[PDB]
Amino acid sequence: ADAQLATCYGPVSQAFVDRAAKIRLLILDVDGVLSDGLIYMGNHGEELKAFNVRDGYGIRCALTSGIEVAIITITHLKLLAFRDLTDKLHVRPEEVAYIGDDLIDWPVMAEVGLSVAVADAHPLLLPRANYVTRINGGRGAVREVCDLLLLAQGKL
Amino acid sequence: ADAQLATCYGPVSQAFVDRAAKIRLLILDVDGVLSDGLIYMGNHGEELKAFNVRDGYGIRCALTSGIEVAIITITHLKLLAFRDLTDKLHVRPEEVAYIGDDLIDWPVMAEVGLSVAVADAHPLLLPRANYVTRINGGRGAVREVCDLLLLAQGKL
Amino acid sequence: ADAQLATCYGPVSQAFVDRAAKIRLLILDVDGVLSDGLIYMGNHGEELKAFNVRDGYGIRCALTSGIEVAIITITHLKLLAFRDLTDKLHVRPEEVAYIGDDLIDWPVMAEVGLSVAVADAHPLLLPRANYVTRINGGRGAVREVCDLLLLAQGKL
Amino acid sequence: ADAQLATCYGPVSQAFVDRAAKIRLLILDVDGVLSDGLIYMGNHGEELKAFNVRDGYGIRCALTSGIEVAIITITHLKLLAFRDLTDKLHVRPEEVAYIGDDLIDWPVMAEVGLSVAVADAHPLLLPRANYVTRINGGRGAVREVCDLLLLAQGKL
Repeated sequence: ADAQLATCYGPVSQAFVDRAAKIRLLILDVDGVLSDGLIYMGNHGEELKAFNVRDGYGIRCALTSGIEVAIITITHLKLLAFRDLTDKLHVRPEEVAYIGDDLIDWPVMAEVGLSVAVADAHPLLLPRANYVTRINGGRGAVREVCDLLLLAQGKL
Repeated sequence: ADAQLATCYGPVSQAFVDRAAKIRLLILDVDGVLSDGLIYMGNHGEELKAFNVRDGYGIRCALTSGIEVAIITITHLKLLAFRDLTDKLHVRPEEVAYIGDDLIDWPVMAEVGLSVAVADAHPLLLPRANYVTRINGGRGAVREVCDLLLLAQGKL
Repeated sequence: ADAQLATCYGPVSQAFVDRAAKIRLLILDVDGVLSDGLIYMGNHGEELKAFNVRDGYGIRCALTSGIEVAIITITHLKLLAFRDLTDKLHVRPEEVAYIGDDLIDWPVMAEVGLSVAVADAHPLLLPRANYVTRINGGRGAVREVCDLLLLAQGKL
Repeated sequence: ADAQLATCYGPVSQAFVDRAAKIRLLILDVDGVLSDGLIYMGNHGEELKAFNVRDGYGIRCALTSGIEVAIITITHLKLLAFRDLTDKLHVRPEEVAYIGDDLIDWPVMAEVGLSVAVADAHPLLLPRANYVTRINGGRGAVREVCDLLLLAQGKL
């Protein structure tokens, strides 16, 4: 049924594997998923964010492996924004994965075939996602999902 | 009496719940509560701080839920500064919450209905606060309090 | 003899207390003691460091409590640099504390009455110091020492 | 045979010691080995990285101890880039050490006498390296290797 398949990130269920093997669009939040969740503001009007290098490679593998990559506000940049893309790309909801970190992402993660919460996501989001990563946001959590998707699709 | 009520952050006492259910003004330090406690100084005269994105949403929920938000030196920006606001807003001390991280905040946290110390606050502050968060400063500790206040007030 | 005295940072020996109660000059490295040990370099020629706000208050308490504060390269800014100050301030070596993080600090920490290694100092430095802090560098380790010195001197 | 030799970083095998005692060229990735793996991008076109101060000293010891230091894209700056240097420096592969953090480094770490993965390297890289550090990238992992190499060569 839905027992454990070993990965280098720890075991996953067959349910998760059957979910990830249908995925063709990966939707990613910025703050708390690709970034540490911090915005580095300065007195001189600066605003910085920190993104992880291992993530950008994970995104490139997925992109060249046939997984589109969208950054909810190169790749393609609430409830309705998700619907505009899936129609614009003609992708079915079962075929979408979503990585978020805040409770304000739940209405979209409720429609996607594979909802993902980063390890240090908002506590109220963790029981809702199909999968909770082992890596924190901005620390390679997106790479973790990217690797698991390619594994589930026999591409890695 | 004052037994445990489960939350997604861990249990809290009924005492804490009875405290948080009266709160209408949340007072927040900057350094070590909304920031990592670090100031990023550069050779070219820059000074930066890092604030957490999950916190800003927690502040917005509280603000739209009827909790004012003040940043001890949009929102409203020692012992006397606290008294000027509470008079200016006509709020009673029992109805104020305070999140700090340093021992130099104790005289104000001693007057408020709900004193809060962040998880990694100064060690000498932790035994004094009504509540110690589970999240570090600049990592979502303010969001933790914001969520607990809305829960205690039946707004979440 | 030299048994344990409880502090809010954990126990210390009477030896440490008898050491800290003679201290009138605290010497502090920058990198890895007041900073996270990181230098934030940018393409546009920037160089940044991150210092902790709880540390600056610890330094101010010590300064107003009668402990001078020197930053080995407001306060007063290898083996010989230490000797120039102690002569210039007429302070005796038994009366000096030193917080470092790297093995290149050992010849000076060998002469001071109270040698201190931060919790995440270079592994080869930890067995050498009179005291190892509980807080990492750039995370309040200097505040920890500052508080312990004032306690040992009955000023806190 | 290949039993444990105590170090201040924890035990290492004699195999590792026999490996490190032949090393004359240390090759280092940037992202995730000397840096936290983060790139700090700002709205105003900035890009920053954070390097560790304890690492730069480790590199200087190695350099003055007879270990060249190369930064795969002062020191000397995929599979073919490695081969160009080893020919240009007339160094034999058994005599090269490589510190990486991502699976895209494995073809080079497969040819070197001492392959090293940082503690928080990509999970798929850890079973491949001759050695896994105890320190994370950008936190002194390069210093750890630098110290172990000098120990293995009787220079420390």
